[PDB]
Amino acid sequence: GHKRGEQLFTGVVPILVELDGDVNGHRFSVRGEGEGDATNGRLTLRFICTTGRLPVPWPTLVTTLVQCFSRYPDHMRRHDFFKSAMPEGYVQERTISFRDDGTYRTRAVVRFEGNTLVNRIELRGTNFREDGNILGHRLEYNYNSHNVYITADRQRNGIRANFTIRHNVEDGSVQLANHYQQNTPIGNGPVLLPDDHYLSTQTALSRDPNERRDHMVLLEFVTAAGIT
Ligand SMILES: [Cu+2]
Repeated sequence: GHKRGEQLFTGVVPILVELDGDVNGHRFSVRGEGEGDATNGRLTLRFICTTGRLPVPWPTLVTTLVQCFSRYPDHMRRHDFFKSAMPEGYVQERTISFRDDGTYRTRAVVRFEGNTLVNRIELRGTNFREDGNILGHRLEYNYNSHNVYITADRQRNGIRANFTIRHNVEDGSVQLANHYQQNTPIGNGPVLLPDDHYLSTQTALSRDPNERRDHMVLLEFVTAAGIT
């Protein structure tokens, strides 16, 4: 499926993100729109909290809110699981453990709906501290560069990823978010299962001065590396 998969991403692809979330019994929804340019490994997205203020810091949802837009160099094309699963797409599941705080469990469907790449997510957050960094909104509105370590999950016919996000805290400390990720294709067609490699992920967060709703503007650059 990789030949057709690659062809789906050679241009600029519209993106829709829909997240329904419940954190410590606080229900919220996020809607995101923008576009992806996999050739350049570039995402540009605008996210709105449609339900009110986000009950958690925007930066904590970045990983949850489309690794099919990663730039896989030609010499790594046989290691691109994400595109090879398209258009039928994949299920992306995570446990995100915040050190000394609560846990997110996420399930997402990532697939084409017509010419749009859609990320539809359910998130459940449990055991957050009422006056921790997360529910207290003491995380800086910024984002560090990270490596996403990818390994094949042959039994699942998919991939696993492990990485730790470092969230800057307003007091100059760091909040760690331990990410456990698994991806499973939805379709029956063949997918590429990769050799061990990583996604070099860079994220810039900004605000829209014209927007009254709680929101996040995101630019992301993602390149596959670690195979010579
Ligand atoms: Cu293929």
